[PDB]
Amino acid sequence: MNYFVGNSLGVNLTGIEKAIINRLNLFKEMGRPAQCVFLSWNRYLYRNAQNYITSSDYINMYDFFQEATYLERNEPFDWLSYWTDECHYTLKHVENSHDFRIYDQERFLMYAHFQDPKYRILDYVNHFDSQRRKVKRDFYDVRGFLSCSRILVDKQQTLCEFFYNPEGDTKLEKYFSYKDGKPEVQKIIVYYANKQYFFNNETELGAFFIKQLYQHGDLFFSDRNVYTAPIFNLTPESIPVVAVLHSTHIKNIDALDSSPFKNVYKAMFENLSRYRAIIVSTEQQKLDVEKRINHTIPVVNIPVGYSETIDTPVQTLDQRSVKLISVARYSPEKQLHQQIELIKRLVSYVPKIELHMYGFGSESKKLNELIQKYGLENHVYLRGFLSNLDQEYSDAYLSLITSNMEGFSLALLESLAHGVPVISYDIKYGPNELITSDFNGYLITKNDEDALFDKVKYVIDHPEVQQRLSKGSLAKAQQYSKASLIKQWDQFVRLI
Amino acid sequence: MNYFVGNSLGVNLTGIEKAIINRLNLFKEMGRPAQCVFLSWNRYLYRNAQNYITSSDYINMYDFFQEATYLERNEPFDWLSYWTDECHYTLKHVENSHDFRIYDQERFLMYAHFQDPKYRILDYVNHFDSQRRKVKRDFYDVRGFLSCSRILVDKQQTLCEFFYNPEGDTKLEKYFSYKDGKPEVQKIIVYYANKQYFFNNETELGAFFIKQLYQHGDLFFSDRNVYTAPIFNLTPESIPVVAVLHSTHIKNIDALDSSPFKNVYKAMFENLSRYRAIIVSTEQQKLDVEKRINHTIPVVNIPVGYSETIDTPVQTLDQRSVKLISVARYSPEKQLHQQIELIKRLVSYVPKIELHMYGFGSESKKLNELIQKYGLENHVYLRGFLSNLDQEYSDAYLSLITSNMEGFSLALLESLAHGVPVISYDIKYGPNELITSDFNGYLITKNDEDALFDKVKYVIDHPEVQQRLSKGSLAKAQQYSKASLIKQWDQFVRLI
Repeated sequence: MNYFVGNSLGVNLTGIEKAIINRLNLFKEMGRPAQCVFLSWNRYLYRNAQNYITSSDYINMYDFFQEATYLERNEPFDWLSYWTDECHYTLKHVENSHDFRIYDQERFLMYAHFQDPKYRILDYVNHFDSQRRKVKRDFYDVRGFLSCSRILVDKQQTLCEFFYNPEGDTKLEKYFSYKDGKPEVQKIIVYYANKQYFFNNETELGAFFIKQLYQHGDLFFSDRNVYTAPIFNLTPESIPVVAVLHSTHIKNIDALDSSPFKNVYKAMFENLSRYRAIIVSTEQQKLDVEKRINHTIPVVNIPVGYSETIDTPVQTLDQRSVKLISVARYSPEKQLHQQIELIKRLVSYVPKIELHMYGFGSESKKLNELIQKYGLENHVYLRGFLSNLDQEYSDAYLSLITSNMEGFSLALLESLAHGVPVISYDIKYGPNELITSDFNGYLITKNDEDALFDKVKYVIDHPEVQQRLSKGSLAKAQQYSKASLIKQWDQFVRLI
Repeated sequence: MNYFVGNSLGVNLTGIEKAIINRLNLFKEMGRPAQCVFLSWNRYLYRNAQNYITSSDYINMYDFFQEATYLERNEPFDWLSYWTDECHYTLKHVENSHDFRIYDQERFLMYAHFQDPKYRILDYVNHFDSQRRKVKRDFYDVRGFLSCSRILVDKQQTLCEFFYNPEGDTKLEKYFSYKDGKPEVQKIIVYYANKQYFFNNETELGAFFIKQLYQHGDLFFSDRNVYTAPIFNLTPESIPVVAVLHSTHIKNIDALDSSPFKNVYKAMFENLSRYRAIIVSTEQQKLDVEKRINHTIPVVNIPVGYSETIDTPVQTLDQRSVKLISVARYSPEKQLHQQIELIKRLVSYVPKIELHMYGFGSESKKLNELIQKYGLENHVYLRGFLSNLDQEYSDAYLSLITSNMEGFSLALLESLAHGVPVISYDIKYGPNELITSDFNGYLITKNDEDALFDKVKYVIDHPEVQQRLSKGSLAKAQQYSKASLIKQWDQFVRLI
């Protein structure tokens, strides 16, 4: 059995999360058993994984110990008719919210919070004593069951939390002591195998959990090396684990030799004999990493992404309008302001020009402030993250990348696959390998926005070039075919 | 069903505890159903009640909610062979103790404490985090099961405790906030009837518990009015409760009218309409209480004690030795130093004179310091509390009372029943009613130790008087026959 250990799945899948799900889906078609492992306690992981993987394709560490691994949404429960009718409570609704303040004849007992406005998903219930101190907090799983009660000291500080199975029995206790005004774990108690287990740390918990999963002939893959690497260090070398680096390995990629390893990858680099091999997306990173590693351990380039069959419309270009697209999380590294600037000084040459920015991150408000400021309300659109952008690549003229560090770009390959050529700063890793300037898009010089504006403008000018590049895009997309990577993965696993 | 609500049973039965058990044993022979109710959380109440009542004669409030009402000692468990063999722990024994320090390969996890030296009764286990902070304490019932985990904050302060049933499910949560450097309850959560219940206070818990017990035609009796009276105040008047006063009702018994009610009985006196009637031991206290109450509610004198069949030896007096006896808890009110003094200045007239002081309280060390100081090692004996003093009344010449306030004296009647006359300061209540000077012992003037010494000396001088008084002792013992009180109790219950 092959295990792809990450942290968890977001509401919006991240680059690492999409890469993991891709490995799983290839291993599915290949015929080899595989499973995603998730370490992070997250009571919405059921909802988050529904449109991508089955509850049997994943084990969550906390679910495992909560005997809630492969549990489904149970039947919905009317919490409000329970409280009113059954409990003879009264429910003062909080205004502009899915919240409530529960009372028993003028005794304030609890503050209820729901996710949804239909009041079907109970999020948390907060408990109060005689003097309206918030003593205890009850968190609920999206599948219904009470997952975790947390106990508060002083200023709503976390003293300890208790994780329950869906039947209500305690399976896990965590004891917090406040270091640097933030709750640090100091004791963990795990009820498992009709026995009591003690760990000082969530890492020690991580290690225990792996040793349970592990049978002889099973293989691990560490994908959030921040958390996964420290967990594997406390695991016997007898247990094979393969490092997977999801990005650039060093702080400044221009200083190949005189640069520290990223805080995230420092642990695995320190214990390089622990890992059977290490996997990057790009040939360059295999070469660069192996030199820095000095060939202590084998390195392989298997790309996080692949091209699949296209059974939606490709390159149906309305000759009157020009759709440019960014498909990138709204984070600072992606430098999406430069694209709003580019569209600023480009409307006068191409009016009825549109830029559709697919993603949701932290820079949402900062980005929105510019599209407003420059009057680009009717030309630039902050389209929320969405999977199945196949209908959204159909009328796309170009893809833009203006990030500075990317590693393999999943959104870059996805563009080429839909025959949409991409104009990207010439950075490491990914764009270099995936783009041949004047083959399937252009490599621009880093942060050289005038070069950027010139080529984007040139490409909007001669559609004969867009069509030529759009062809070669599909061509390049094929070298990363689902077959190319099923084999490439199968060969890698067999050698190990 | 008749319920006799107290707090709990000690290792050593108190006057209130013995009085309650007596009521129960009379109601047994009478044929009316009865049960002791105990409010106090005490995990040794099983052991404490074994030689006096059956687990079906008593309901403990916490046992009730812990689904541990009428549970027996389960089979003994080798905690040390569990920890060594099963858990692969190592057990560093603490010297001069039934304690242990549990370790997992040099990780200090828990401090184990047993009651017994056979290491069969596990008392408590204390839990430690990475930095040897005492985070959590596990208390065990004497019947085996984990009763209560307690969670500690700051300086081993109680933040909250969780009460479990023997199967391990949580039945009760208590949340503490520190007022005046001592843990005060502020929230209680009770899992009962497949529902959640909230109380601010242990009194509110007390009231709830009663309303569950109570069926139509059931009768209550409040015997620790400190705790029981406040509990009954929050109970519907529909529920009959009868006050039972176990002592003198006022702070100074000499100030019948210009004296405050005792802190212990203040609550019932404030809510006198709540109680259907009020029961004292002595006729005098019925008269005194009814005048102070102004006859708002009926008062009855039913004595806490009775005389039973004597099938052990009575008055087998070794003519060469003189055994005097105190049968009184070693507390200050009993003034037992005066008896050590009396024996001091009495050895020279009666050498080979013995005083046997049956009791255990707080004054043990203070009392022992005098028997030592005055060289009375071979004449005065601090015999630990013991029930079945029937073999111990056999060679008794006299009983001494030198207390100042007593109410009915159980040990006084018990003396008379064994034909042992008693010499007692002339106090309220009890001695006045039970002793007729020159009938069955003598009433001495309060704290008049020279009068005391004179009569005790006179009675040791003429054994013809001891025999005459010893007869009339048995005579008086009969007026308080088990039959006299079965009837007296039956008449009282029927009128109500």
